Amino acid sequence: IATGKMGAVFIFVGALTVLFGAIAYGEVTAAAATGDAAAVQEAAVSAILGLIILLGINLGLVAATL
Amino acid sequence: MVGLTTLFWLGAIGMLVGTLAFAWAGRDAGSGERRYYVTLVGISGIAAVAYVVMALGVGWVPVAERTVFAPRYIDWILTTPLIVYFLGLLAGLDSREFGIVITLNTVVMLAGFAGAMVPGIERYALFGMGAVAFLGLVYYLVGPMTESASQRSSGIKSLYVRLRNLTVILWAIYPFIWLLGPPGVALLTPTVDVALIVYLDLVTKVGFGFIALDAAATLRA
Ligand SMILES: *C/C=C(C)/C=C/C=C(C)/C=C/C1=C(C)CCCC1(C)C
Repeated sequence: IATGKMGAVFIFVGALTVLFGAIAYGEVTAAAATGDAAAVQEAAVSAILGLIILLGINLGLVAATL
Repeated sequence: MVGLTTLFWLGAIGMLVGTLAFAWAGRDAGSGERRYYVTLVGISGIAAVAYVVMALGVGWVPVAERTVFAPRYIDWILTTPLIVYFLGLLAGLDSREFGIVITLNTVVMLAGFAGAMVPGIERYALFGMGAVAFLGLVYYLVGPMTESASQRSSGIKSLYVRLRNLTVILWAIYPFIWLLGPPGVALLTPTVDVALIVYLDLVTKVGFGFIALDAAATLRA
């Protein structure tokens, strides 16, 4: 037995959200190392779109599980 | 500091953990209950196979300016009919309309693969087809199959609405990854696209099966 909301689904979506944040910030730093601003700009829009999609995924998971 | 190698490898080992769990949960077989577990292990096993072959380097296809991970499309076309088979098992589906289910699913999947392999703006029409076909499947999942599952026990009805909810919600995210990624308006870097689809596959298969295992154990402890 876990939390009323299953102490696994919220901690799980949180840990994997922060993992995706690490992914995106690594891409951002890598593209910024080139000194080209248009590379970061790209990495940033892709990170933002991917985090919105991750919002969608987590919300679907929490809607189906509860 | 991401490694497109390592995302595929993590997906592979996660699918393999799911395979082992779903196979060990099939030790105490049942009348028909065994086939649910063999379906779960087949799903996650073919998923793991595709992810391991992709983790090496095969299937990375150059289709005009972009990379097409054809083995994951093989994975989809082979493992999504197993999921709709599980859902039909739960809802108590017929056989012909079951064929309608699986044919529509394969239409969507074939359209997606072909569109990924086309370099021109032609592919979008292809994608459109899948979209159309997808909106059929969804209805069958929420209409006929739900009405079929309504004439069933309490626990099986609850498990079906749970799984059909997760499916209907998360399957509708894949088209947006296709459009907003390399197959379309390359707005998502290959790393972000790959990680998103890896997470989607991981849950919609292994967590799908985990929820199914838990539901079965609870309903007939
Ligand atoms: C484990 C594999 C899963 C859950 C695969 C799901 C895939 C989809 C729901 C894909 C949908 C697509 C369309 C609706 C149109 C064509 C493009 C696709 C294949 C991304």
